[PDB]
Amino acid sequence: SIRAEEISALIKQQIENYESQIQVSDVGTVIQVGDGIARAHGLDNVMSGELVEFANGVMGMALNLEENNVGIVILGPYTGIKEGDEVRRTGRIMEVPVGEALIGRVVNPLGQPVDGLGPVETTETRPIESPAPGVMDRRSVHEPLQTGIKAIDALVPIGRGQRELIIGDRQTGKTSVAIDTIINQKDQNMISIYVAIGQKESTVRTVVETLRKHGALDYTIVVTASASQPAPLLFLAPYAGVAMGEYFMYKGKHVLVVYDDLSKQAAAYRELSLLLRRPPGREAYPGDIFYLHSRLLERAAKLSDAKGGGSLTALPFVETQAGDISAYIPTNVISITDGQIFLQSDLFFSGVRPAINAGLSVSRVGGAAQIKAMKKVAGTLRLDLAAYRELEAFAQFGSDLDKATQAKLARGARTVEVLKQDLHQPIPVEKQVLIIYALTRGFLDDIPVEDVRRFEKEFYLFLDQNGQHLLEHIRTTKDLPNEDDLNKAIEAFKKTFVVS
Amino acid sequence: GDIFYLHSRLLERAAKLSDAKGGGSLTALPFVETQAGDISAYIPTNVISITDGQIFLQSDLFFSGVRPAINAGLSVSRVGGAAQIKAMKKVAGTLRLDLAAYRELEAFAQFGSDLDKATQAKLARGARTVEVLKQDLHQPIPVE
Amino acid sequence: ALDYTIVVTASASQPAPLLFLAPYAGVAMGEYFMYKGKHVLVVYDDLSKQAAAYRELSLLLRRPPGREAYP
Amino acid sequence: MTRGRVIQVMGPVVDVKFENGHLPAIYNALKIQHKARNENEVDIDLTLEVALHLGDDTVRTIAMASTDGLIRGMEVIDTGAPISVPVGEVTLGRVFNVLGEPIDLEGDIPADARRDPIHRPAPKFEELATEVEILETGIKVVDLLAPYIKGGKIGLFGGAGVGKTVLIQELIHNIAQEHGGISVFAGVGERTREGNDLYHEMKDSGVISKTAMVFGQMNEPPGARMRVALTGLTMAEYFRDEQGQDVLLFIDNIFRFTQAGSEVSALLGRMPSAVGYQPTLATEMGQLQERITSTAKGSITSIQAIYVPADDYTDPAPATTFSHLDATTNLERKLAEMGIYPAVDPLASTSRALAPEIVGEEHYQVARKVQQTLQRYKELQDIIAILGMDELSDEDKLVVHRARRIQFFLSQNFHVAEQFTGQPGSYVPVKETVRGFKEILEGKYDHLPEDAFRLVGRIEEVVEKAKAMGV
Amino acid sequence: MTRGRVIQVMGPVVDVKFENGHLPAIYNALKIQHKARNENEVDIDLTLEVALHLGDDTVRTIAMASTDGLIRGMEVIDTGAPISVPVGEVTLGRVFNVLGEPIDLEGDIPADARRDPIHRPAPKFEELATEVEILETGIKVVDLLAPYIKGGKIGLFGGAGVGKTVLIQELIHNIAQEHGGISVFAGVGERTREGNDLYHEMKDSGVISKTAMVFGQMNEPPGARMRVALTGLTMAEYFRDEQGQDVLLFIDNIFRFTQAGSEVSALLGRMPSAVGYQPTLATEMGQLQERITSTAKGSITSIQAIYVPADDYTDPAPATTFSHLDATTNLERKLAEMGIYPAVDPLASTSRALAPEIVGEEHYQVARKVQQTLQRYKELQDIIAILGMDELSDEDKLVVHRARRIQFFLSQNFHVAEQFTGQPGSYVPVKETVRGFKEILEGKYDHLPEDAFRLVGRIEEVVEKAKAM
Amino acid sequence: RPAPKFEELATEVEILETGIKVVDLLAPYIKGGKIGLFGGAGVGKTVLIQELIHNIAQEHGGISVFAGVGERTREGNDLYHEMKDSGVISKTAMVFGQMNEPPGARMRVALTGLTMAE
Amino acid sequence: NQEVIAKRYASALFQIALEQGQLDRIEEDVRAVRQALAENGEFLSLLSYPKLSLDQKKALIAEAFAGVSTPVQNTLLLLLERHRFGLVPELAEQFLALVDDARGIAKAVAYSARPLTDEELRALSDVFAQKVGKQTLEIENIIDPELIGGVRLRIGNRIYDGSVSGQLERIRRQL
Ligand SMILES: Nc1ncnc2c1ncn2[C@@H]1O[C@H](COP(=O)(O)OP(=O)(O)OP(=O)(O)O)[C@@H](O)[C@H]1O
Ligand SMILES: Nc1ncnc2c1ncn2[C@@H]1O[C@H](COP(=O)(O)OP(=O)(O)O)[C@@H](O)[C@H]1O
Ligand SMILES: [Mg+2]
Ligand SMILES: [Mg+2]
Repeated sequence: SIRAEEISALIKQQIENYESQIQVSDVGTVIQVGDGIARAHGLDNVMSGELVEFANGVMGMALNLEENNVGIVILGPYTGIKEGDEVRRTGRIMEVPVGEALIGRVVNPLGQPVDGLGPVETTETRPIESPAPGVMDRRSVHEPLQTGIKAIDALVPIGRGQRELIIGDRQTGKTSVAIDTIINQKDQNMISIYVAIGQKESTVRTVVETLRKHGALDYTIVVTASASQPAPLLFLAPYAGVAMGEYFMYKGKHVLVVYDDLSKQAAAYRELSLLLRRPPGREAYPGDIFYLHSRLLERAAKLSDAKGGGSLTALPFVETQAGDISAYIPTNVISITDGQIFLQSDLFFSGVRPAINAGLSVSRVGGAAQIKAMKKVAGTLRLDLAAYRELEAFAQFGSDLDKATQAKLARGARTVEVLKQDLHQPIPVEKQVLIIYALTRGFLDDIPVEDVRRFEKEFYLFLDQNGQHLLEHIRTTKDLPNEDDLNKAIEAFKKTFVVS
Repeated sequence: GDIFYLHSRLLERAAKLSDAKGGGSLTALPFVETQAGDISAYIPTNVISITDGQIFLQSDLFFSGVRPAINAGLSVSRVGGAAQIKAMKKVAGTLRLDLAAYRELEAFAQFGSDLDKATQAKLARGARTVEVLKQDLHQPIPVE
Repeated sequence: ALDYTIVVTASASQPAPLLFLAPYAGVAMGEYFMYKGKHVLVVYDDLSKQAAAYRELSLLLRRPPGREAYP
Repeated sequence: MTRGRVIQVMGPVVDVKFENGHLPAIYNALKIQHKARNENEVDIDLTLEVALHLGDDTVRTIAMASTDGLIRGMEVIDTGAPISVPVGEVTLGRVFNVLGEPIDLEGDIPADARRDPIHRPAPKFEELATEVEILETGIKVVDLLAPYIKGGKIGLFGGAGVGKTVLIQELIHNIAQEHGGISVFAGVGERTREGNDLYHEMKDSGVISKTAMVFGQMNEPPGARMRVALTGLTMAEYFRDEQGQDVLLFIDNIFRFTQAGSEVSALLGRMPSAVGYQPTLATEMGQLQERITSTAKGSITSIQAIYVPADDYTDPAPATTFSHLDATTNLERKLAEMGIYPAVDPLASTSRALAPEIVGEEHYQVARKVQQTLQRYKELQDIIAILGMDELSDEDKLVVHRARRIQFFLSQNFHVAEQFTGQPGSYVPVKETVRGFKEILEGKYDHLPEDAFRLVGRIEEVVEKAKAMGV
Repeated sequence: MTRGRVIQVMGPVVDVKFENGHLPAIYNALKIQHKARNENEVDIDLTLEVALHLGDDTVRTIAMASTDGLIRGMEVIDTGAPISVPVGEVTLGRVFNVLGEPIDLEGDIPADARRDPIHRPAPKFEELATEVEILETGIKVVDLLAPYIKGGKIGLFGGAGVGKTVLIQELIHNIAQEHGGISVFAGVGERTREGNDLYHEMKDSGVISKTAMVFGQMNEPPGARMRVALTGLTMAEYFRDEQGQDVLLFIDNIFRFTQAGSEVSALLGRMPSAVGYQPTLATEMGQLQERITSTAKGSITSIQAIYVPADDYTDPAPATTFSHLDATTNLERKLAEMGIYPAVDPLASTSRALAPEIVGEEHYQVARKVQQTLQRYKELQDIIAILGMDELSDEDKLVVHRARRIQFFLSQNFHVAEQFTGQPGSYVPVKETVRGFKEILEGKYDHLPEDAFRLVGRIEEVVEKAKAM
Repeated sequence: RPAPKFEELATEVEILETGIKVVDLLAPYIKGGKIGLFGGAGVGKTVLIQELIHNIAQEHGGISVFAGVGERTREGNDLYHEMKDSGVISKTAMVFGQMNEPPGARMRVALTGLTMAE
Repeated sequence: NQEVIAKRYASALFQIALEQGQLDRIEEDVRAVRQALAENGEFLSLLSYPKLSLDQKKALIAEAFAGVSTPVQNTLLLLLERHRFGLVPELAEQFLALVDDARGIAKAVAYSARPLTDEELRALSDVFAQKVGKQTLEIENIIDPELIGGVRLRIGNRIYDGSVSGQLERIRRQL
């Protein structure tokens, strides 16, 4: 039953001046160090959640303000912190430097520049833990978040302000879907933020380079917490991403924040809680592993018009194990978000990329977010895929009745060939509308399966030089053009297209 | 540690005293609620190893129409025979025999070969035993 | 066979340290003949009993237990 | 004139030390109002409630908001009572916080209003009322196989993303307008989005001015997510005690009550129980759950969504709340993945009100015959999985042929799910779903395709949808 | 002064107390050297790694050897740095343990050699490589179907009897031949007789004069086996940073690394997380495998055998390694018994690199067509079994007659197998193997017999083996 | 007391002849060995126990000892009245510490029956 | 666990007594306090009583220990506030154990059958003080007659048995 503050020289300096009054200090000395978690006697004017600075220069967050010691969590490399180092308190509660001058930089969860392009001149700080927008602070999601992926923008559409989980196994294309929906925001007024949690530094470097190639760093901010970084920096990367997005949200700008593998944050918080000897629960995650992600993702709102109208749309990622959507962390994050995009593994092995299982991918709030043309076009798209998948699940061989022989199977094969994309090439929404129109109305029933991709590739170049009236109509009025002219345009391309 | 001792300390108190002590008895009926029908849980295997037999109630037999839901194949009595009257004993013997026979022969009747008459008579007998052993709610029957 | 074999016994009625020290006594009796140049065959009947007795020793000495309380 | 210092601050949990003989009590509210003397301090307006006594004049508390900013040695003002909540018909048409304060931006409740404490003992045995009457909902699984009791507690067990918020919103859409008595929606620990959609639906559908709303949604620290169910409950207890009024009380995710208890219980000095839950898991949800009762003065009919973590119905937080509920509807992930909405397991769902002296003999035997055919098909699942349909002995083929129709006809299109799919939704009376299931079991609809029965209100619409398919 | 004093000894865990303000930092090394002053005491040379700080001026350490003989009160010397391991040219050809001491009987490294610390932060975001370059191994089935990356992590799922060590020796030979790249082997917790077998095979091969080995084998305490991959990796980092060259780094059975850290954490008294793993599973694996990257000056690529406990890929010890893997090369026994060397399974070996942006368009189309023809031929096995070889069709008979040529062409003559079969062996570049599989898939080399395609380097010299027969 | 030592034991395996044909043929009993009965009720476990006691005390002159360690006071009383009825009781010594007793008594009942047999 | 927590307090009081330079006035006072608290045991039950406030207990110590030294009084008033007044005699005994290492004196116990004269006691004290390294050595004799005409000396934890150990080693080496 030993208490940690029972240190011999410390007891000696306590019976230095017991009854004689001693003015209390705002510095403290470390008692214990280990596993990125320290304790310090002293610091009685510290407050809960304050940034404290070690003599090394490493920051720290004071979690537990116990009776004679302060439980400090070391935010950085802790191998230079010894017992006896003095801890100095700053006076701020978990602030990251946030500004307009942070756009295009790659930072750690404490707002320090990691890419090595010099300092970041910001004048304003934002707290990491802050209350979410309340029930009267919000507004219903009505603005489209255009990803440029046809399967997302048609089947599971994202609104500006909703939280949609992107879920799937390892090597199923979650990061590519993120970088595609970040590269597509170049024309829009979206400020993207990519938060990489527990990834390899090599892949984060290639991610940042493919963002720099497509001009995406004019609006995106990369918050990097590596796999080699300690769990206190992994735990704070999404909160730093949200705190950097809220500056632009509460000024009226629209922010997209992407969390690559929140399962890594949950595992690092399991680490940070078990090293604090908090008793674990199901799958050894702590009791507040739900509250870990709910304090994060409920802070992503569509604000009302009384508060400026800004929005934080969040795309968190959860990595399953063998396609298990009924695990503990996937079902914790499903019941926080407004939908899921289930990137299935064997559809990714068979070649369907993006490999969206459209049966299990739902968008709750989306559907009021489609652009009034994608509604008309995709409402007859979704059931073709649904019927096609659950009848190719059994009808592999044997002759079938002519409806279920061709008008289901061949139409579904044309849907699958329509919805495939190559990565880092986002399609604008009007060309998605016209291709899925030419699919669903029946203009791809003549063209064989192997030519749908080249039909789409040449049809886009056809549209860019002839159908500017169609594309400008879908830009301005957001509705489908009059179907006589549009059928005339598609038949005018089918007269030109050379079938192979 | 003493959760078995918790249940056994009260379930041993239910006794039948001898004629020197007055002859008065105390029979007990403890209940244990399983979780998705795992007999192999901790508190069920502590209470099963104290009581003098058990009556397994199953939802598979509750929704197939057999109310009361007794799995009489797995349900054990550890007195049994010394409890019953002579008239119940004489006929409960052959009822247990042909209900066990029907529980064995029903295994080979869900698909396939459409068994011969020599045990189809036993299956019809056993279906009539199952239909006899049903009751309503709060209608107890005397022994006669 | 008792012209060339040695039998080392830690039966179940002995305490857990003798059960723990039986196989190390086996190799310590075999390595003499090994470094003199002979060829030795040492047979450890039920090392799981030895692992369970070391589990008992580590638990009664208040050491932090791992999986199945093996230290 | 007795105040107390702060000794320890441990996340949600604060230690407070008073003078000798002036400890408040358990469950009293403690206030902190600090004024940020210098630039190294933060303004604090924080309320604490007492959970324990520890000896040496110390008090183990649970905070109701975020403790980020508390300094050791900060003074605490005692109140001398639990968290008192403004109550009455002032609460009708307003949205509230955990502390009783209004959040709906329409003004503040005056200080001279009547305030009831959150914590009180349960209603006694002599006061309760046990008359069983059926609440008609218009949902075919609920009306046929697990009827709801007008004045008893009701559960909506589901996993994550399986359909219980849609089911609770359609029960509001089918019940709360025509109810003729006070509603209380206390949302415990669900999406703050769904507190906004639901409030604007109450505004434009004109339900509100009879509904009091209490939101302690999932952004709140767990001290708020515990006591939110109790402040919504004391708002409803005013009506059924003082006014004798029939009360609806919808609680969304009463699981989050026990989860928020589990988050604080490690820091309260308690040992962990099995599965990481607090030791008092059965009595913290017995002191809440025995105050939602229908007494002799008035009746509370309460429908409670209950989350089931990791789709594990054997978890101790859903398993110890089956013993509190009169009617349950156990949603299943498999039925939602087959497209059967509501995803109600027809066999795991039970009720006190499915008995012939209450529900009628025709209703009762049609419900039992439906359960019998679905259980026989559930026994045939393995043979159908491995060997296929071709081995079954011409009565089992008929049982499968009827049970596909039954488990698809239990699915229904909702008014809430009009925004999902465009299909306008249906309300089905009890006698018509009894007649439709009797006509399915008679064999009157064996010639129709089995996909003609999905998402259909009544069986004339089965006939219409099968004609539109082209049979 | 930095002299210490032992307080507690309990298994490997040793508590050492210094004076105030003279504490050692975490991960430092502590030399305990004791000459026994009487017949009671025992001579001790023993190194400790600082792991925690307990307060009361004490320090909890984990041990690198056996703690038998440690007396409460004996002197401990603080090194002032973590475990310093010799690097340079003096490590090539030498077998080392975790402390950087030579296991061999060849000699000792002098004290004036360069020794660099064992624990180092990973190379920063500023210093990495922006692009993804290909690592050209000269094996055809590797360079065509599961290509490697400079700075990659590759998984071997072979086991014994499939020629895992033959691939290891040939990758060392080919990279040190063509790329000028030193290799480093690191056997994290492996059988000692198999370590000696591997050393004698690499001595007979002649590959060793270019590699360096580290064996902290199974007999050593868990504090040794947790730090063995780090002292193979510190030897690789000298040739990455100071020399600037493409270095291999073989970690045999990295599951031994994960469970060595697990039992270290169980000895240290931490609460175990999911599946018995140390709470710090993903961050210990990250502190290993984020130093295996390609920087601007050189690279370290890594080939890592993976245990796959109770053969599920969802156990946390395979799952936190598979999130760092860039490629897998499955070795199958039925391809070694067929006569195809190497025994790389062509359909189960996958790669993240095999994509047209990284590798190229022609390589990608040829590789995917090879996988399609071998998949069709693997489907046709039961049809050949029940219908016989004839009467299938013309098309799938052409598929079998094409795909068996492709399947036997995937075998090479290694430089390693020259002392076994007498054939000189070949390094096949990636452009010539893409051209060779393209010319096979066109049908240009269809008329040649299939035993000319076995054990042949490239496509220009299958004509001579068809000419000799 | 400690177990008997290494040189005090018997060097050969001898067979405890029971007189029961299933036991004598298909599962013989070591004279000095440890046997397992796996039976519930209705299988005549008490009748098998009684004929073991009767045949051993008839043909070998061997006393038996029943040590009932924490099992069902009702079955213990049934077994004692069947000892009295069979008349083989005058051969056995009975020790009962049942489920109703604290676990110290259930710990030491097997050892006090053992020190009565020794 | 109690003895090491007593050792921490005793080492802190030892460091402040060595730093303040008032070592004898601390040592004799802690010896008197240890004797007074070993005399009566009801004082701990008086100070463990909950209805007495902490100021009343502090005034009770300040009245009852009014003559003690100031660092000792500060140490005991810190011990009271930590609920560690049940740990004070062990830390007093370990403080007197640790102060004799500063004085260099060791305490030895000699079991002799006959009471030895003071000259031989001083001779063995000087001899084993030169052997063990002490400046002087304190010898405590006993009147236990079980030894066979000899004396056995205990230097801390290392003993010098030469009275019946001769016959014991003789009957051990004979068999
Ligand atoms: N639409 C696409 N077309 C072609 N290739 C694609 C497409 N989408 C993704 N890929 C490829 O799939 C590979 C893996 O995808 P990605 O790494 O984004 O998935 P991930 O879940 O992030 O993997 P990990 O979690 O292991 O990092 C990438 O190399 C990428 O090139
Ligand atoms: N009656 C229904 N008809 C169609 N879809 C439904 C129905 N009920 C639920 N769903 C779908 O199932 C999901 C259930 O989500 P919801 O019930 O709101 O979350 P939770 O169950 O976690 O509270 C919704 O996304 C909705 O798309
Ligand atoms: Mg990714
Ligand atoms: Mg919900």
